[PDB]
Amino acid sequence: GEGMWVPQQLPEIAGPLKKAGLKLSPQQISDLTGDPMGAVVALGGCTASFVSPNGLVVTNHHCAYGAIQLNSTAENNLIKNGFNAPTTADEVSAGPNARVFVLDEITDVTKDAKAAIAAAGDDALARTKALEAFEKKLIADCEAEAGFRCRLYSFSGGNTYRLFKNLEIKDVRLAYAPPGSVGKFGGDIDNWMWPRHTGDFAFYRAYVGKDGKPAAFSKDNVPYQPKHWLKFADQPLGAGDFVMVAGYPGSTNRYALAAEFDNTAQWTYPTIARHYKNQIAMVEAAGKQNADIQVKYAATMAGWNNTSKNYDGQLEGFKRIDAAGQKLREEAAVLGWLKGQGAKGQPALDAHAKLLDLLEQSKATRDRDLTLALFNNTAMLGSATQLYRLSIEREKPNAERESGYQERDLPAIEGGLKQLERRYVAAMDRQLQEYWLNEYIKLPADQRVAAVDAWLGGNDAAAVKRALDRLAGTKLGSTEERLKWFAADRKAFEASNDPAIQYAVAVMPTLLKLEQERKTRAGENLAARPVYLQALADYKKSQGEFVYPDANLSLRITFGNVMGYAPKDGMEYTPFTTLEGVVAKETGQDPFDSPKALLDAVAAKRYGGLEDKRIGSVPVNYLSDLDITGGNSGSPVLDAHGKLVGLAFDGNWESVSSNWVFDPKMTRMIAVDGRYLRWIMQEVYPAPQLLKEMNV
Amino acid sequence: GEGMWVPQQLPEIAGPLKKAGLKLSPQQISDLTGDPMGAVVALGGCTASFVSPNGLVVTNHHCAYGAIQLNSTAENNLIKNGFNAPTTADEVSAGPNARVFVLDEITDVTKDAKAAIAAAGDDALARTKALEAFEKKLIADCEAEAGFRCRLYSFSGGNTYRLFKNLEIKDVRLAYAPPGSVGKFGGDIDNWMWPRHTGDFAFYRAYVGKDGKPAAFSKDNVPYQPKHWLKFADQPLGAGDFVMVAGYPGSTNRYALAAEFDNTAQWTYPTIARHYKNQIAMVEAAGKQNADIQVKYAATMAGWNNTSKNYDGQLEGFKRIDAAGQKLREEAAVLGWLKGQGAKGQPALDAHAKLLDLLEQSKATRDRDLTLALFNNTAMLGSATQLYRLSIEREKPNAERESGYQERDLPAIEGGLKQLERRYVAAMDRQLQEYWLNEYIKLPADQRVAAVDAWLGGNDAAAVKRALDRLAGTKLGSTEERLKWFAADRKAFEASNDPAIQYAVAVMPTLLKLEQERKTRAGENLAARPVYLQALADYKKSQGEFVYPDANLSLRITFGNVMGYAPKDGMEYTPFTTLEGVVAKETGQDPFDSPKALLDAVAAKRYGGLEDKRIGSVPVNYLSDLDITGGNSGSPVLDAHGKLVGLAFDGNWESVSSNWVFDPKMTRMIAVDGRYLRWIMQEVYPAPQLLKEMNV
Ligand SMILES: [Zn+2]
Ligand SMILES: [Zn+2]
Ligand SMILES: [Zn+2]
Ligand SMILES: [Zn+2]
Ligand SMILES: [Zn+2]
Repeated sequence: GEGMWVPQQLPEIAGPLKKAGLKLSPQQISDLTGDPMGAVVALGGCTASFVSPNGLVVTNHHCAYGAIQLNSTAENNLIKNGFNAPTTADEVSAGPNARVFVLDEITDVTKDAKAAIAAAGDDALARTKALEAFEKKLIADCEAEAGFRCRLYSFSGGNTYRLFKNLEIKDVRLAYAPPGSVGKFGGDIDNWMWPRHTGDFAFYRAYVGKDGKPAAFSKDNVPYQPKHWLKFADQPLGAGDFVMVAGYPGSTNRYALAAEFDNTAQWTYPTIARHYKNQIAMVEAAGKQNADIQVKYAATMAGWNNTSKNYDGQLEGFKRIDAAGQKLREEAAVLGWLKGQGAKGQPALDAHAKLLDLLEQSKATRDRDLTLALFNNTAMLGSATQLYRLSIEREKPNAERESGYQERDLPAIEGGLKQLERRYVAAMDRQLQEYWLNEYIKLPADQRVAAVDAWLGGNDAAAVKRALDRLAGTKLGSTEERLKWFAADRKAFEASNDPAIQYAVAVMPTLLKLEQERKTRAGENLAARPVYLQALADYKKSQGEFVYPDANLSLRITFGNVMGYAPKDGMEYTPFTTLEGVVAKETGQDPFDSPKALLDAVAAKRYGGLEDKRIGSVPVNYLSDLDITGGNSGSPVLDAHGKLVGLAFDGNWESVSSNWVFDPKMTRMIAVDGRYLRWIMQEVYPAPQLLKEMNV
Repeated sequence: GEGMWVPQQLPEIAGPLKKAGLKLSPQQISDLTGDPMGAVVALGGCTASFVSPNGLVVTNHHCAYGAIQLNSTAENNLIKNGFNAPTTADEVSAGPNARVFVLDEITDVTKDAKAAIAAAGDDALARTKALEAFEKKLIADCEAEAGFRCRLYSFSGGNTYRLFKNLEIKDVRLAYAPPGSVGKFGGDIDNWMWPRHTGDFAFYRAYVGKDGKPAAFSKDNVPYQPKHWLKFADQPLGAGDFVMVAGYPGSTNRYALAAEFDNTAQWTYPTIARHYKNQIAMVEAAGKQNADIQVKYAATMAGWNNTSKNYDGQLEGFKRIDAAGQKLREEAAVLGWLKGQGAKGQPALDAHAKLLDLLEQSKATRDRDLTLALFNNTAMLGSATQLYRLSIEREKPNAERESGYQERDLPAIEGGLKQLERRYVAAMDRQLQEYWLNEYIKLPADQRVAAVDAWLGGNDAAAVKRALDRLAGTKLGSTEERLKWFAADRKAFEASNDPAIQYAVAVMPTLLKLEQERKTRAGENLAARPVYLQALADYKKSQGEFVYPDANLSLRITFGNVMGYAPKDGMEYTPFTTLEGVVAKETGQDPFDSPKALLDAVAAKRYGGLEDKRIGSVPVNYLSDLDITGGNSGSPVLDAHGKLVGLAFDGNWESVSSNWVFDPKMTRMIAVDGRYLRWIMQEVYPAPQLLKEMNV
């Protein structure tokens, strides 16, 4: 059922967990560095878990997709073929930016954070800068112990702040990936859908120095020896059985003004979906002629497809549940209830008014803001602007450098510059530049940016072509040139005749002004947000509803049971899919082109010792009433005894609007069964070394 | 489960019946004029049943649709509005061809029929004429008692013959029909589909003379008083409950040569559907501008839509189960089996080669044969050929007149000419004549018909124009001219300058010779069919498989349980639909435009004492594993104690290929719950008088 519960809420879910079927004590779950919770790790936007004492990590194929793609070429395409390392020496690097974060400690810092903020006084921009400096100091102190990365989280609109400290493993290697047609069976057609038949798993191994301490990739590194790791279930998972997930959901918007919802549904989602579909269509068309573009843009294209389809689904779910109407009546109720409370309610009512105004302020420039951000997110302009900004930040003392441009960020920035080699083709990027220039030109006069208008020097197809022709002379196309500029100083950027550098120099003052504006709004939000969201929480509690913070990339627990759902009268979706349903979807063409060893093994009914009698087959995926979102991909699903029975990977079509308005009847997790991981690794793309190492 | 069982097979199915849940004794089901089987009646291509001691008969809406359509105009549309007669004096005639047949006696006459067949040559034609003669004399003797009609039936390819004797009620009146948006909710979109939400019901009353003998419509007639009628269940029907149907399935082809299947799959079904779709497109156009053409062509349209969709379904179901493969493979295996026992398996093997040749013979002219038959089925040419042929037969002694043209056929002949008034518009028929001439002209030259070539004046657009212009001259467009010719002698037809009559007089010698060719082809069939079919049966028995005769318009029993089915892995269709499901499909446009009163009753949860707790609503339609086919519409569904729980009306989409190859996993009846009939009559389109009459 509902709720992305923080660990600190365990006392409150202890009873519900037992009722649902958990056989572990709640204290055993409350030990976040113990067994089994200490086996759960963060990857930075996906979750994973250890599954051997020698550092083996399991997650979704779509989480490892970036790493598989970085190790792929047109001629040797691991996305297509899978990957398998017979020995740990055969493992390939997942890329310099790949990470496994192992939870060490969580600290409440709410009192100190709120004091740092209060000490700024009336000024919105100061209040932002106070919170920044507080965070920077806190994180510098916490990261004084080498090998650790820390993160500060704000919960419930700034009513609670906690600090997380994590061991930061920085040498992550790819150990195994099934073929693409298993890992992404059904592709974008089955994305966000049930029935689902997708073997969405992959394995990493985590490495540290011979001295035990995190290091970047080196052949002298050796496997990390985790304190705790998961075991595979020895009891067959069935319909109605208890399941629980712990992971790192990224963002929800369940506490939101009706106006924030209205702008999202009416403008944000449709606009983004359209832009992403336009880019898909260009890249798709060009990748058909050019297998180098197809392999280099594949991870980008996966993200665009997934987000744009998610947004289409949210819009449809909003209509199905009348989310607009719900948000309007709920807000009417909360404001009523507040007015109800005399003077005691006034601070929340005023905070509501301030939040509404700040939404209006961001709305006035939304087209400009989005269009400029995505234009500058093309590969050369993004490299130019990032690196120019770094050169500026490098002239301030580290403590005053903008988050993302501090010494602690330099490894990521450098890694990003190298990884781009596997993700960029000039003739492809050119067409994306051109799309965004043509979108820019459609902006009305008050959403335009002088610096870009002057650089374009024209408002028509010829000016667009001249600009593209100019940018095409950049040298930032090569990794070596990007790294040169990574180390160069500000005056060197300002002297350059590289046309992408020249663009970054021309626009940077405007970028910095826009950033100050966003910080100013954020500072006003810091004043109003906690007070209104505390009112929302108090109101929900007075109605007997579940109260838990919106997702914010920190560790949450959700629990419930294996069950289907009923999309329309006269039909039900069953909790499981089976091997035969995979074969039934076979067409021999992408995305429905399973490995021939799969087709043969199912035809021959080789169930590998993994058959569940109750469904007559090996299970493939299943549905459950857990409450997950983006960031939970790769989260282990645990049974009543804390054993691994699957990995979370998706939500069904109707679930996705639950980001804004939770619907219990149609909100389900889609998970890949542990038995299907094992079956694939037995019968289809064998990895007998890994099954051995997992004691199966 | 599988089986359209003859009542004589009751001993075989007694134990199966008990195991499935029948609580009546098998010998009570055996009493075909007892309780409840004696309440089941035949309408002629639909079933129905008695539901009060005053002659009330319930059947489907689409079985009553002819009658409703006959009593409808543009300016009073009963199809749209429904019909309710508050007293029996208000009931309108169903039309002169409408019948209720009440079963009186079955007789085996197999020995006699086979002797009479044998007694003929060894000439094929004489064999047909000898069976014809034998049937005619049986029927003449059986019909000698005023008020009865009799039928001879051949079962299992001519291994058994039984004679049925029926009371023939000839005055049938409409008592109630719900509005078309209930009776045909979902129209042709939901036709042949589940989930289904269609209230497919209507009521007649049966009338006899004041002496209690059958008579044609008159205001002196009085309600028939049936010896047995059905009672509504008092136990709620739920999932897994026992159900059974008795009724009159028309045709199955489950005993068939593989090439029979192939020709049907590859030629017959595709061709007929194509033709039917083309006529639909034409009539649909002309009726959207023309309310009179729309109403008058409504029943014809419904028929074309329904068969063409059925055939589209049968083709898809063939591909889904590889019907062609399964047929080929089964035929191999029974050919195998037969040579198999050499000496004694020799008559059967011979038979197969005959049947196969006969089929190649049909095949030679099949395009000619279809095109000619359908061309002559247009309204004016059909009337003129039928009427001229009647003039020719009337010159022979009645015992030698062709079946369909004897004294006993005159009522239905005369009736059809009158009913044609409600189904004919000259502008529309012209377009249909055009359509079929166009199709005739493109016959390949060896499949032309000499007389029609001549009648036409060679074959191009010009001749077609002239054809049509000429036939427009007919006076057969009026009921009265048609009846004038119903009485006229043969030389009066040959004298006529009516252009439609002149077509018939021109073409008849050909039609008679073609008929002779068919009777000859059939006679040869009469030899080989019973022997080869009896071997198909013998082989099924030896494989433990179920053995029952293909359907033949005679009374059959099917039994099983209420259950869903699973079209694809990860989903199931539930056994019931509910009121809420009807409202979810609402669009306010045809065909999803329920009565305001239904929409309001469902919004209000006014379930009228009819809610079934297990599904949380009033049931609408339900699925079960009974084995029904065309002719079974209107058949009453009975529960374990012989109470009415439903009417059969359709099959799910994947069921329909079971006409050729029975698939138990996807073959379900779709029925309308007796609770929904009651609910509609309480809350939506009320008929308190009929509810009181049925003791509910
Ligand atoms: Zn452990
Ligand atoms: Zn470096
Ligand atoms: Zn088994
Ligand atoms: Zn008459
Ligand atoms: Zn109730």
